Amino acid sequence: HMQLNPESADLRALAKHLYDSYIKSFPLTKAKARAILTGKTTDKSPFVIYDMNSLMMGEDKIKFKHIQSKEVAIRIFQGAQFRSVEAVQEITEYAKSIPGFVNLDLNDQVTLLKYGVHEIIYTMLASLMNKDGVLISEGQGFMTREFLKSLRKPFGDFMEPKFEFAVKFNALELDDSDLAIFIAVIILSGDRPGLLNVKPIEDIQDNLLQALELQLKLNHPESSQLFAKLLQKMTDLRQIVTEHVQLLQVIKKTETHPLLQE
Amino acid sequence: GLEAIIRKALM
Ligand SMILES: O=C(NCc1ccccc1)c1cc(Cl)c(Cl)c(C(=O)Nc2ccccc2)c1
Repeated sequence: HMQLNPESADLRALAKHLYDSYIKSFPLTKAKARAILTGKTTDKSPFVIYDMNSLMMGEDKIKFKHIQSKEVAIRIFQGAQFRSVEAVQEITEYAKSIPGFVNLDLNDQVTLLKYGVHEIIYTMLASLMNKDGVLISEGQGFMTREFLKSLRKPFGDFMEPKFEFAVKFNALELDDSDLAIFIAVIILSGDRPGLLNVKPIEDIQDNLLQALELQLKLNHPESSQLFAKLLQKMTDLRQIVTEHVQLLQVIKKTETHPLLQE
Repeated sequence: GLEAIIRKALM
């Protein structure tokens, strides 16, 4: 049976430390995202882009964090790629707070993040999504799934696999406490190619996996095998990163950010 | 490009 012992309370404090660090590193949390999407907040209501006219109005009235193609589909995709750059910085800052992580060979630290950030971005996009669309511009905007889908090939299909993932992932009803540990388990994957010292990465992952399992048992009385289900999702995420990477080939060879410039 | 961002973000 489960007991509240020194080992369990260490795993609870590890879970609490990752939660705290998660709140620090990602401004817009799932709790906040959900309050916006369900109209259960006093915060300013996001501008809905649902067609070409509301996008035109939206570009003006949703002031973005950077900024020029005549083509709407390309300008949307660009904003997405810029926000993904920002997301890498946030996820790296989070990685530094995982006990043992900054103690790994810097080269191994770079490899874990290099392969992980795309899996963590799709995880965190789900937090921002419902069946109708995705919160953008840290929640100033909402862009509908069908408006994204109406964009000319090959841009019309860029977000569809994220929405597919998100419909099934959000049905698990994870909260920010669950996701903080989930995201830390993904970063510490000992099977990324080109790692020097695997064993020290698996030792931290083993501790994170124990913490995740305890988190999901305490937090989710309704699904006794959520732990198993959540590991099956890490298996999925690989595939959607595969589809994303092969689509970034088509785009780059078929069509034409300030921190890359410096 | 990614490595570069991660590396400076790490230091
Ligand atoms: O700001 C955008 N695009 C520019 C634009 C939007 C409207 C009109 C004209 C330009 C944009 C678009 C889309 Cl589909 C998305 Cl998913 C995103 C994003 O927040 N992506 C995102 C969010 C959190 C973590 C990782 C990644 C950002």
